[PDB]
This record gives sequence, structure tokens and C-alpha cells, in this order.
Amino acid sequence: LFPPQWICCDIRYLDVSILGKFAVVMADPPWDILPYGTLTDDEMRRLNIPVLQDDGFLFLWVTGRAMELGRECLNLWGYERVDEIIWVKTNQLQRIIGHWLNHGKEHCLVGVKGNPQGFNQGLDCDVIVAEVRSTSHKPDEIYGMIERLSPGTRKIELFGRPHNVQPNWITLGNQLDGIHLLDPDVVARFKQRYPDGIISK
Amino acid sequence: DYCQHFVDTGHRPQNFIRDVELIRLKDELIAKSNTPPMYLQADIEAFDIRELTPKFDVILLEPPLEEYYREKCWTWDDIMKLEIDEIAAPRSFIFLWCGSGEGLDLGRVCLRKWGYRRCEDICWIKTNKNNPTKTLDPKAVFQRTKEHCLMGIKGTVDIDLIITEEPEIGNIEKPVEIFHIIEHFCLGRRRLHLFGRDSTIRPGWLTVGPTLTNSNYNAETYASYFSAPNSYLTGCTEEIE
Ligand SMILES: CNc1cc(N2CCC3(CC2)CN(c2ccc(CN4CCC(C)(C)CC4)c(F)c2)CC(=O)N3)ncn1
Repeated sequence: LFPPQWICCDIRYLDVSILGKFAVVMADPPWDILPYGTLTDDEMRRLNIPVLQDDGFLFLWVTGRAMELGRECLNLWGYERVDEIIWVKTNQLQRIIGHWLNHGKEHCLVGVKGNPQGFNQGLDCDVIVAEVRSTSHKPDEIYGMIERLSPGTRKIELFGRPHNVQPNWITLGNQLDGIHLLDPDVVARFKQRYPDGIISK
Repeated sequence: DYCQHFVDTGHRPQNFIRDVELIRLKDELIAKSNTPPMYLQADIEAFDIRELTPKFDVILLEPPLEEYYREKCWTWDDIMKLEIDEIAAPRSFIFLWCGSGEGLDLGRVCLRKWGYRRCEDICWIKTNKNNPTKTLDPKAVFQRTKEHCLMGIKGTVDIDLIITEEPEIGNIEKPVEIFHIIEHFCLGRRRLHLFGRDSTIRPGWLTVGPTLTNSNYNAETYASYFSAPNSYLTGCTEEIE
């Protein structure tokens, strides 16, 4: 099912095995480094990311000490970090907008798992330049980069907010509206695993 | 969408960044505080590093990675075996150029191996306004247009970005801007640059490298610049009368 889909839930407790395999996973975790709902480092280590892919890529936003922690989780989950995207934050004039240096950028680790095949490696470059939207928002160019890399494939975002829903993407987050699912096999395995629409233990 | 645009025209998104309180008195203070430049040709693989004294407030480490030569290289194997912590002061800083590949991970292992924790990640973003096409590392997913210089601290104004135009093929120099970022931190005056060259020698710094053509290093002369009453100068105050 090509158009957006999402699942309001707690990503800690949802049974992601019902969702199937994805060519791309993306995650903007709420690392404990609290203004929103944070997750401890063991909770992050424990997320069942390994079930979501057999071959493909993981995009993992990091800041501060998660830069090292996210490298850990990425290896723990079975990936090799093969690239790193930085987003240079500008204004509308395209000038540039951590107690030692002011931070003009945000980092996104790129991990590979297995032997992904038929992707378009090399189409983009590891630098995004784009204006800041709201606080805490990734730039939208990341989805265009990801689509050029793996066109038409199943992609899943972890810890999205409603502004993150995207065609070809399934967005999981705890501030989304309900459960909107259109992929048949997913609607199936969801009804089988949750015959009553509550995600609990 | 500058990422769609680069996909269109070969102009990396950074090609379009514009502009890439005047208290330049700190620059003059740095300059009057700067020890004479010292330098020593040395094969660092074969060089007992402990002969370098006293312990350094700043270490800048620029090993020649194999990836710098696309068209002796040091591996992260060789680098990780350098006894950097035997010459670093108990409170001190490291700035380590990690390239853009495995270095971003292996260089973090070095920083921890030698005793530092990373506090800054400083990116050299390379524009190509003067040549909108490049060949990729096999593992690469994207085109690599930047290099990383990791900043490490052990013990108790500027952005984290340098934007210049990509150097000519086979030129390995790093932007001199890194020296300005370091010097404005005001971290002390014992400043060491391992794997520098004739072209990087600089006031306020001791350079050690295989390719230096001359030396002037003398440990007693060098330690003399820091004997009392100058042992704790940040590098950003007046010379004591
Ligand atoms: C308890 N378990 C949960 C929790 C949960 N969510 C909790 C976090 C979520 C979405 C739902 C995202 N959050 C958030 C995350 C990361 C960052 C930092 N990145 C910001 C973007 C960047 C600069 C590119 C890189 C850094 C950020 F600023 C905010 C804000 C929010 O409110 N919600 N969903 C399901 N289960």
C-alpha cells in the first residue's frame, strides 16, 4: 500500500514482528542526554530493530553522547556504519544558524545490514543544507534522499510525529492519531496479534 | 531542495551556503603569547614518542590515511598503536582528523584508548563550485563531500564547521582554519602537531613528521618556553612582564 500509514503506540511495547521487512529503517530516537518522553540507554539497546530488516539500510539521528551510543546500538542491532549524513542548518538567507563550539549541524548515522541489492548508491552526497522548520524536526530532504536510494520499497520510521507520515512509509510514534493501516498483510497480522486494538506488555 | 538540485547539476548543496562584534584582539593576544615555531623530522612509526617533552596541552593528529590518496599510508591499525597518552598532559585536548569512512568509528576507539571523551565533532565540508563527479568507496551509500576532525578532552565563538572548496586531486592539506578553531579555545601553550609538514609549521606549535626537511627541536630549549612564571598560560593573555 503506497500511501502513508501510522501506528500510535509505545515503541518499547509494540510487537514489530507483525510489520514485516523493510528496505529502509529510519529513527530519530529521544535519547536521554527531559523535555519529552525519553528512553533509557538499555531501553534503546533493547528495541527489536533486528527483526525489521534482512537486507537494507538504517538511518539513525544522533546528538551529543548518542553519537557514541547510537554507534553502539547500530552495531548491537547488526549493522555496519557505512556513511554519516550531516544537515547544515541555515536560515532563509542561507547563512549558518556542546559547550565548546556552537552547533551548525546535526548528524545521521547510516547503517547497512546484510547484502542490499538494487539500490542507487552514490546518487546524493552526505551533506544536506536546508532551513530549520519547527524545533526538533528533521529536514524533509532526507525522505527524498532515501527515495532516490531505494525507490518504491517498504520503509519504516521509528519515533515519528504526525508531520513525518510519508507515502511508502509506516510511521510509529506515541503522538499519532490512532492506527491507520492499509497494507493487507499488515492489517492481517495486526488483527491476529491484537484482536482488540490495545498494545500492552 | 538542494539535494534534488545536486542530483540535477552536480553542485553539492554546500556550494550555496552564504557567508562561508569584532574581537580580533584575542588573535593578537594569541600571537604575542606564541612560542617560536619548532619542528623535528622523525619517522613516527619507528620513533619512540616519549622523547617528546614536556606533556602537551593540545595534540593535533593528522595521519596520512589511505583514503587521502585516491588518485607510506597509515592504517587505523598503526594509528591505534600510537602511545598518544604517554605524551598528553593530564588535562589536555586532542584534535584527530578521521577522514570520512571507517575513521569516524576507529578514531573514536583511539580517543577512548588514549583517555579522551569526545566533546566536539568538527566537519570540513568541501564545496565544488569550481568543478560540478567523484568515485566512491565500495561500502559508500552516498557521495562523500566532507571530512571529520574529532575533538577529545581528558581531565577537568566558533562553529563546528569549516567550509572551503575541495582541494586539487592529491593535495592532502587540511584547512588552516582548524588551527584558528584550536587557538581560540585558549587551551594552553604546549601544542603538538603530529604528521605536520614544512607547509604547516606555525608559531605556537611543535610539528613532528616524517617529511619535514629541517629540524630545530631541542627538548630543553622547548621546555624553557614554559618554565615559571609561564607554566599555566592559556595562550590568550599577556606575556608576564
Ligand atoms: C516512550 N516511547 C515512545 C516515544 C515516542 N515519541 C517520543 C519522541 C518523538 C515521537 C514520539 C520525537 N521527539 C524527539 C526525538 C528526537 C529529537 C532529537 N532529534 C531531533 C531531530 C534532529 C535535530 C534531526 C536530531 C535530534 C527531538 F528533538 C525530539 C519529540 C517528541 O515529542 N516525540 N514514540 C513512541 N514511543
